[PDB]
Amino acid sequence: MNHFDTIIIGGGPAGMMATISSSFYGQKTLLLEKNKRLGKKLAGTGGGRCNVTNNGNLDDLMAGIPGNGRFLYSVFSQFDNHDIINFFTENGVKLKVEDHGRVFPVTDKSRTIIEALEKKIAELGGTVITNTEIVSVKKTDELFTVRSSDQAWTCQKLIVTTGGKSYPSTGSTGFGHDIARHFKHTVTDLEAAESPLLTDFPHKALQGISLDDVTLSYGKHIITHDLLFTHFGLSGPAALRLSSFVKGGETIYLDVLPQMSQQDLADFLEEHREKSLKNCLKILLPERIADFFTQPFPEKVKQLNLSEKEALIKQIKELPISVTGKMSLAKSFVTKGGVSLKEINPKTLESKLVPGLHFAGEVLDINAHTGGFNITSALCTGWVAGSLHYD
Ligand SMILES: Cc1cc2nc3c(=O)[nH]c(=O)nc-3n(C[C@H](O)[C@H](O)[C@H](O)COP(=O)(O)OP(=O)(O)OC[C@H]3O[C@@H](n4cnc5c(N)ncnc54)[C@H](O)[C@@H]3O)c2cc1C
Repeated sequence: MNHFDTIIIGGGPAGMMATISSSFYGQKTLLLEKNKRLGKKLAGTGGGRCNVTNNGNLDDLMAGIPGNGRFLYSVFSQFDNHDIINFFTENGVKLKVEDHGRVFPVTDKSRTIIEALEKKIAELGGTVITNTEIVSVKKTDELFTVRSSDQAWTCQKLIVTTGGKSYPSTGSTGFGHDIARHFKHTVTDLEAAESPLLTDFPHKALQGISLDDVTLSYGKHIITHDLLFTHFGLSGPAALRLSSFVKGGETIYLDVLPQMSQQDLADFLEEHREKSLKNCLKILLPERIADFFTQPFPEKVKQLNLSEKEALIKQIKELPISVTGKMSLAKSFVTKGGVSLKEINPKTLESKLVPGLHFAGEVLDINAHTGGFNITSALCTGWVAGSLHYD
């Protein structure tokens, strides 16, 4: 029997969640996935630990989804980040919160998240067929026909959850945009968002250092968040966020101690005048950062003259960094752009052009910061798309 009430294409978080709600509402539901495994992209989020959502309040959630977050009022009125947390804990998955509201499985293993979702799908009678690339979708009368190279499936309701365009090696290569265009939907310009930065800097001096809530400035863009020094440049939220405003050739500025004024730092130094400059700074900064700034100066605080102190303080508060480029769309964490939201019903995620056609997840023209916000949108829009609505 190749006929289902609801067919979902793409088994990332949107598709898995859509399969669960579709089954929960009593639809006979089929999830088709290109890869052998579900949630291949999802599994690599949060350094492989799976940043499944964010525990913030409404203000935090909206701030975390700056690419059309407003569209989600109705979705979030039906299923939100607290429902995601509840769902996992109610199915015996223990969750924890880390910095900036980031939620993870306590196990620190993505398979904990993915297996719980599969288990729920099975328990609700959903069917999943993996290792099956869908290559065609068409609608005739009131039936969608979904085809691989090899087989055909039909349904009354189709949900497209095939992702965006970044990290195409995980399986997100744009098929959902093709389906959209086939049904005469507008797909907006697609472009990199949340892109690690390439810099011209001595990377080995600092690589692997993470800094908490430091400030990166370029023009009027001042971003305060965590920063990661990498072998090629900068990553972590502060760099990812600023990457929306730089593309190469710019000088950006780093303030490693945003909570201390230049005067506070001058007082700190005066109160530690008998000390080694590098050692006394360890209470404020990681040792490798203290090494970087203090290397060319005299060893003890009191051995610095006034010029040296002022020079050092300005370096700590305003380090110039030369940005040479940013990762391509393929090498970025999020796709900015997707199916035009004007053509989508925000309450149901149904196409305004073709009845029974739905989109959820990053295939839509919604983009968010890393830290759980894209996964939240995908899970929540998935849930809602899979739900039935009565009136
Ligand atoms: C390295 C990295 C780190 C990230 N970290 C974070 C983070 O910390 N917080 C956060 O919120 N977001 C993060 N993201 C983004 C987040 O992972 C995605 O936005 C989210 O997974 C989108 O979910 P989705 O279900 O819309 O699409 P995806 O998870 O991309 O799933 C789409 C699925 O559709 C399948 N598919 C595509 N075409 C076909 C076809 N023709 N037939 C069958 N199946 C198909 C694909 O194989 C894929 O499994 C990160 C992304 C990357 C790449």
